[PDB]
Amino acid sequence: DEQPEPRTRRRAYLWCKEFLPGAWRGLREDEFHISVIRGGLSNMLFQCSLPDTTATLGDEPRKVLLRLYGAEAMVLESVMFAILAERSLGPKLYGIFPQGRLEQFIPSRRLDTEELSLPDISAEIAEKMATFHGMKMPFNKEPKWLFGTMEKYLKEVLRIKFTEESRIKKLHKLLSYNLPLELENLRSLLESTPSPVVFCHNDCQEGNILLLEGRENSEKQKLMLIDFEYSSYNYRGFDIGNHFCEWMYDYSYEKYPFFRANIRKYPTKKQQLHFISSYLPAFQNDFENLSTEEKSIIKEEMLLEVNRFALASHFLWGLWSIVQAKISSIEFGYMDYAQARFDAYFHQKRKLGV
Amino acid sequence: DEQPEPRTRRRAYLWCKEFLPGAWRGLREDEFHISVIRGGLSNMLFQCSLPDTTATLGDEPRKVLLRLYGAEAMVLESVMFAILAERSLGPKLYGIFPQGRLEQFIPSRRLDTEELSLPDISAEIAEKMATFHGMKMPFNKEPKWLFGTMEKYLKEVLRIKFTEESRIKKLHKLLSYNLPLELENLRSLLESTPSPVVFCHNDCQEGNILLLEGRENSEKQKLMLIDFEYSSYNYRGFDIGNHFCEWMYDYSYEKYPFFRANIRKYPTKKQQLHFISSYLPAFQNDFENLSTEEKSIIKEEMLLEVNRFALASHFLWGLWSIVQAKISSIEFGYMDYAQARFDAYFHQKRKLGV
Ligand SMILES: CN(C)c1cc[n+](Cc2ccc(CCc3ccccc3)cc2)cc1
Ligand SMILES: CN(C)c1cc[n+](Cc2ccc(CCc3ccccc3)cc2)cc1
Repeated sequence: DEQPEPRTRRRAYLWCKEFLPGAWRGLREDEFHISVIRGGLSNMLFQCSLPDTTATLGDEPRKVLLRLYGAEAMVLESVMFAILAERSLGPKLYGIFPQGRLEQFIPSRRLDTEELSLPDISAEIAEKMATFHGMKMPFNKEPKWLFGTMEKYLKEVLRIKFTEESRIKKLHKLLSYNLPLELENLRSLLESTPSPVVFCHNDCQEGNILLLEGRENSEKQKLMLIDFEYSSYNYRGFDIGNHFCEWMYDYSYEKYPFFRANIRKYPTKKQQLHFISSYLPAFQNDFENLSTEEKSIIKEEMLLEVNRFALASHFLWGLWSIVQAKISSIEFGYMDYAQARFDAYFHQKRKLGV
Repeated sequence: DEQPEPRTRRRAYLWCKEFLPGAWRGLREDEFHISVIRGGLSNMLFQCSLPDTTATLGDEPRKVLLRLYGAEAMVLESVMFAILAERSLGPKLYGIFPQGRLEQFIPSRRLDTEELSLPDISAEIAEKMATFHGMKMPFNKEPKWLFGTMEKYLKEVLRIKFTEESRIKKLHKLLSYNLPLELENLRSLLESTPSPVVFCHNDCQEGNILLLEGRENSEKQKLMLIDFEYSSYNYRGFDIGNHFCEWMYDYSYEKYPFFRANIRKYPTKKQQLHFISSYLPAFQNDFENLSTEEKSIIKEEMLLEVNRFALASHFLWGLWSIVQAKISSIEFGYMDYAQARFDAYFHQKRKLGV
């Protein structure tokens, strides 16, 4: 039950006392409870609560989450969060300030990688993503995010000068593929792959899906998608393809390189069909009322769409991870992860016949 | 029908084409229509529209408002605007970017000063303000805004060194009252005046109230309150008192000092009672079900509350206007307006016996 630094405790007390109504407003510092949920250098998370012996005066929360950012993007992220809260699609927003946010506390745990393949879990994720994709949001709707970001990362990657031997070697191998040309071949494939532009999460992995406390044995409505900070208008195929890729990566491994990758855990076509069978009628209202024939065509075209876009998940996050090897202050086997994504990229490309 | 600068036209075209869906996305520059609604140095407003010969593809707007800011506050204002849009309490928000916003276009005109006293108009304003005051918003709830802002302004005002003769003279007269002491006497009065802390508009004047096109002959729901940028948690008495003060000031006068002030146009007690009779049951659900006796007590206490807080509208905006005389690039008789507010302050104080 980790306690924050006295400085952080006092700042948290003041934020809660000033931004939250009812019993919070008259709270004494020596009555304030706070514990560290997640440490680190950025997005530190704390649980803040009233004393058990303090009654609420109205409908103020008894417990809240404090997010500290640490050490235009701010405007967009804050507006998006506020909008998703209003629409009941994310945690409520209780307070916003230069240093962080006070959010609704949602009793829950995160999903584990293996849970992504449970049929009921996968069905709900599909429904939740289809819902998220229907959001109208006040952001640029031109789908420049995917290749814009890949181009940016590629430029950064080409110019990295490592000083450490193993990183120099792994980088040389990764750049030996001719990434500018390969990126262009990917662009060509994806340009011939129709995929609607929708508000995408862009990071639908197990670590960003809450299993809601007390709902674990309920068939539906037991999940919440969170951590929208990378969301943007983007190709629908990317969001689904990226999710499918996440079946293969477990980030909870406690030893170096602090992840495991398993190509054999990518969803089978049967599993993908189960997922898209839940996605489609959640995204397109009267989908169920189409002929078995037209449903099957729509499903077949979507399978090809999402599996082609899955290549962009590998390519983008592969480049991303090389960049983190250069710039990150967090411990993780970034170069080995990069190699794993590019290995998966070529394996997938082969299976596609592309 | 004023046209913007070619540079502004092109930027507006690009914002509309990228942030708005359907027919907007394929629009050609030579088809784009834009006209200036309001010029100036900051918050320039433009109307943007599709050609009459272009059909919409879905439910995209045919016409929008572009606001350009010109030359933490940004985060808070943008979040507030997004939240009020979600709740149907302001215009929809279609796009947000560093330079401005794309908003819903609301066919309307602003109210004139004399229209504030029409019984049906005043009743609706009361209902709209009571609604606004029920908003829960993710902002600091400590009511430091009123005297915080007055202290800030007073400090600035004391140190102004004008070079122009008439401004030097008018300032000396305004500071002759001993404003630090008078501010403290006001604080003392208001500390003894209970007033709930609510989300306040802080600027409920005729220029910020839309009369909705086609609703002009409807008894109810013909107005919208807009221009929330000065909104904050604050004493309810201030928002209502400030509105009452606005009955006296007409900002449409075309000759120097570009406003008229008339002490005799302040609402009578009968008129104030009509306003609060609409406010209370809009703010407190089952108010109508209280005894005539308890309703009358609540009305009497509110009359005293709002009329005491009206003194703070005079004092705050009086100081504000002195500051604008020093710093503003807009033409207006700021020193004469300041004198008018302080004249009203003392007149009101006398009538209160305070
Ligand atoms: C920026 N963005 C939306 C993404 C970046 C990377 N990825 C893939 C990914 C996800 C998680 C990780 C693990 C991060 C981590 C680092 C240190 C300890 C534990 C986890 C690595 C790569 C998906 C989306
Ligand atoms: C910052 N704030 C919420 C306020 C500031 C001033 N006032 C009173 C007020 C309102 C309008 C004006 C007129 C502004 C104006 C300036 C030049 C041309 C036309 C109007 C002056 C004073 C109310 C609220």
